[PDB]
Amino acid sequence: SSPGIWQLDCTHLEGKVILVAVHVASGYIEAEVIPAETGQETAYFLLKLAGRWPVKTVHTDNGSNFTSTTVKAACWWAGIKQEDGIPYNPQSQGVIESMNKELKKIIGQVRDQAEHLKTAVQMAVFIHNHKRKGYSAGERIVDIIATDIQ
Amino acid sequence: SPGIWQLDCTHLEGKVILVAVHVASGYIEAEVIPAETGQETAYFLLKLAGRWPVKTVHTDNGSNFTSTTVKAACWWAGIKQEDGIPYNPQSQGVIESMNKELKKIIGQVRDQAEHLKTAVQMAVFIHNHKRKGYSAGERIVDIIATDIQ
Ligand SMILES: COc1ccc(CNC(=O)c2ccccc2CN(C)Cc2cccc(OC)c2C(=O)O)cc1
Ligand SMILES: COc1ccc(CNC(=O)c2ccccc2CN(C)Cc2cccc(OC)c2C(=O)O)cc1
Ligand SMILES: [Cl-]
Ligand SMILES: [Cl-]
Ligand SMILES: [Cl-]
Repeated sequence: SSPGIWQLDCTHLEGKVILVAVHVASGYIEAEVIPAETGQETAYFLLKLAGRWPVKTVHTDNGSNFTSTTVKAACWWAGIKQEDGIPYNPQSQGVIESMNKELKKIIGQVRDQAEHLKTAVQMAVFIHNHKRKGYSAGERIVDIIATDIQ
Repeated sequence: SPGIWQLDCTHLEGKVILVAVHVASGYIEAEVIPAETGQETAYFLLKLAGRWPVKTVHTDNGSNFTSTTVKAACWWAGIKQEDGIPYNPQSQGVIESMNKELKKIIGQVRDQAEHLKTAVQMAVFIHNHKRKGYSAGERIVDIIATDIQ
């Protein structure tokens, strides 16, 4: 059910990991900076996400997070269906690749406005979610979910 | 009213829990920090405004109202920074009640995690999903969607 479907995505910058959750139907994102991708960090990130949005399904970003018992436990706790992230639709690869490139571009555009990478990443999340393509991703997610509630 | 949020700072286990409440719905976001500083508050508001359409923030105290770093974050994120004087006296009570409820939920989950931050996010989850009938999470989405249309 597409209002509740999210995709995890892991990218790297400045020797750190940027963990991203994408709301598939809207393109809305949440993101955080962590030193390395672990099951515990991924689990915590998903717990945060599901407290904020009605997360029904998460397509994990790799096999390690799919396998992780801690991630499975977080998904159990938060009522999330944990699924693999095999791109059965080949367009998905491209969309995520394109998103990572866009995010890194925005981070470069703001990078001197903050000392810490985490701040620049949150500026990039802000800009991404507010950009009108006409609706923004932030508007699209709210509309999609509200329509589903009604 | 769809865009109005209130900051709230409470304490547990020698740490600070910073909360943003969406006033019209009761929906919350929260984080654990070692101490409330301008920089931590600024970062928290930047995160919030990237996720929801934040028009106005009523700050939790005079130090965050005064903080140039907080003012800068509000400028950056397009937020109107306001004071938190409870002109409506019922506001005090509502926030006091919310902190008590949150601490109660944290106690109910506290042994399910080592770290306080995990327990706080469990409490955020439970609070936002609780039906009182809609949940706070449903209310915020409905309020904002109605405003967009
Ligand atoms: C989000 O609120 C903002 C408030 C003001 C600005 C304007 N930019 C600068 O003044 C600046 C520019 C370059 C280097 C350092 C600075 C000053 N620092 C303190 C900004 C900063 C604040 C809060 C948390 C932070 O990281 C946790 C950081 C950081 O540096 O990453 C940006 C963001
Ligand atoms: C949200 O994902 C969950 C995964 C599993 C559970 C079930 N509870 C336990 O297994 C447990 C219970 C008590 C003490 C330690 C633990 C094990 N730890 C590792 C849980 C944990 C995971 C991720 C991040 C964490 O903090 C950053 C923590 C933490 O302890 O705070 C809850 C939540
Ligand atoms: Cl990925
Ligand atoms: Cl890694
Ligand atoms: Cl403090």
